[PDB]
Formats: sequence, structure tokens, C-alpha cells
Amino acid sequence: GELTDIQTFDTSYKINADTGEVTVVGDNSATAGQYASADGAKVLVGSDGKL
Amino acid sequence: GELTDIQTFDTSYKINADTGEVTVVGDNSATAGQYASADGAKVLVGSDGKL
Amino acid sequence: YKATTTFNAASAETVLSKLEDGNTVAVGGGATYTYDAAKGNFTYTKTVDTTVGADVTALANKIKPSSGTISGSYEISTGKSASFDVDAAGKITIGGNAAFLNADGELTTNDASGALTQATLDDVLTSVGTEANSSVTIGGTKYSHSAADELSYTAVATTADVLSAMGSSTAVSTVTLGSGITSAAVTFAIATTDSNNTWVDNK
Amino acid sequence: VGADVTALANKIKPSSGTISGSYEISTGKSASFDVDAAGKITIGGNAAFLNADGELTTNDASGALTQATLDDVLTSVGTEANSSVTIGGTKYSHSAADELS
Repeated sequence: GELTDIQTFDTSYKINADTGEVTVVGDNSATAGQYASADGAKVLVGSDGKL
Repeated sequence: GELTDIQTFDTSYKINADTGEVTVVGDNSATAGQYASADGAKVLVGSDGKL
Repeated sequence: YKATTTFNAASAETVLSKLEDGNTVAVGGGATYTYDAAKGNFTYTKTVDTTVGADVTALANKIKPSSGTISGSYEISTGKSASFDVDAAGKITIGGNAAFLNADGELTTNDASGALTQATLDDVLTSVGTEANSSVTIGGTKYSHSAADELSYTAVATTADVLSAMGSSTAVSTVTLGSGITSAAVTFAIATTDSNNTWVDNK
Repeated sequence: VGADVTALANKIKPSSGTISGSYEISTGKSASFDVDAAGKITIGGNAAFLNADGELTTNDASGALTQATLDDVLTSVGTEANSSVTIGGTKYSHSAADELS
């Protein structure tokens, strides 16, 4: 009952299955700060292993 | 009248003349394992049963 | 007068009434699952599909979602008598340590490094009886994903857990009473004194 | 010593020749163990067999060639086929300067 053609964004229903999120590895901080649009969201590893 | 190729177990007719299961006895422990498809289930002597 | 009465019968609901030997279901060219009515329950064996040559990742990616979340107290029984108590947050770790994996071909959990260590869960799943171990399993969190066979990359392996689910004969009747192309079969009498009974797949 | 590693093992043994716990077996590179010894190496709730002849990593998973012995570990650890490894715990650290070819 799943669909491959149409996916869902984190907050919405987008056909684009891949987002290409941009993260920056904060040098001397070892924290993958967000870069794309959140601009320093300080990404953490989720419970399923994704960023 | 004896069926050469057909025998009976304790319950019903079977084509097996002898079950012939193999039991392994632990050395450092008195318990005896099963050297068969059970493969490690501890063997016990039942109430008036053989094993 | 010559009346020819038909006798079309022996559907699933009546054959299961007289059943003590094994039961099986199978659809088209797909995998076949067998059952056995014991003590009012069927000992169904959930055998994960094999369908693999050298692409071992298929079985790992099929068995991972069965426990695809961060858990703990996993039981890793590889080799012969491993019996670990392992935590997994996406990475295989034993309590207070890292719990690497090494010894390719033998594939033991090498929590002491041996210059070729990986220390990750998916490598463990490919490692534990899925490639180069026999009669091994992953326990913990109430399951035992035993390995019926190992993948020499020519002979095909399979991870299996005997869930003992599907046991109720009422559920067995319902599922075999309506499927796709699943033409099942039951041997339901003395091994000397029986035969096999299939049915129409869809009813 | 030539091939008689047992001399070195039995010289190390009296320095810790008693049943104790919380031993630190750091073999290979990053073992960092917390194990117990009562005449036989084991970690809490397991057996901690020895594996990988020539590499000599202590692991509870059997590989059909396991021994799980403190003497076997001591002969193995940095004394037969390991370098820059140590037997810690109990406020000592027997680092291995050289291995036995």
C-alpha cells in the first residue's frame, strides 16, 4: 500500500524523493551544523539513523 | 503377517524401523544434551517414561 | 431414472478438522511456508526469502525492518556459542565497549580489534549466518532470527525465525480459505496411511 | 626465549596470580575490555573465548578454534603476535614492547 512515485516531505507531500540537504561539518566543533535553509540547526542523528 | 518395510512408533504406523536418536552427555555437568534436530535441548526422564 | 449426484467437497474447513501431520502453503513460483498442527497450534516457520546470488544485502534489508529501530539487550549468537548481550543504536555495541567485528570467513564479533574491524549492525546481519555461519541466530527483544543456511555466494542462505505465530487453526482455515495464486497442500493422516490434498487458490 | 613463550607467561602470572575482576585486556588496537578472571578469562555474563590465531582477539563468539584461557591470553597478548598492547586493570598495565616472531 506504499507509493514510490509520490513521496512526502518532512512537513508536506512532495514528489521529489530526494532533497539534497546541505550540512556543514563545524570545524573544531564536530557538529554537522545545517547549511541549506535552517542555517545552523545543529543536526542530530534521529532514532532511525537519518539526519 | 509382519510388515517388513512398515513399522509402528509408540503412537501410529511409520516407515521408520528405529528412531535411534543420539544423546550427548556433558562432561563438567551431569546434564545430557541432544545430538539431533533438537540440538542442545536438555533431555529428561519423564514419569515412568524412558526419556 | 439415472440421477448423477455430484460430490464436490473436501475444502479447507473440513480437512483441517482431521489433521495432525504437517501443512504447507505456496503461491506460484514464490517461497513456500509449511505448518504443523501441534497442541492446537501450527508451528509456522517465518523463513525470510532467499532470492539472492551475490547481492546479500537483500536479506539484511528484509530482516532489518523487523527490528528497524534503536533497541538494546540484543542477543547475538553467531559462530557456535557466542551468546552476546549487545546494544544497538544503529551501531553494534556491547555494554560499555565498541564490539567490533572481524575474522572474515569465520565472522565472530571481535570486540578486540584485529586490524580489519567494522563494528556496524548491517555488517553483522550479513555476517550472522547470512553469509558465513551455520545454525546461528540473533535473539533479544523476543525473537530468534536463526540461520537455516549460509551464503557461499553460489548456494543461497536464509535467516529464519520460528515465530510460532499463525498457530490457531481458525486463522489457518481463513487464510487458506482465500488467497491469490496460493495453492496449498495438507498431509493429514498417518505417514504410512496418507496422501496430499491441495485446493483452489482463491477459495 | 625462543619458542618457549610459557616462560614469559609464567613470569607475568605471579604478578597477578589471584582471582580478581575488572581486568583490562587491551589487545590489538582498541580492545579496552572490562573482564573477570577466576583461573579463566570471562566478562560479566559471558565466556570471552579467544580467536584469530596470528591476530589473537578475545571474543565471546566461538570460531570453532577457541580456548578461552588466561594463560592463552597472556601468551597471546603482545607476547606472541601483538604489538603495543597491554593487560590493564588492577592498577597495573603490562604493556608489550616486543612480540615473539
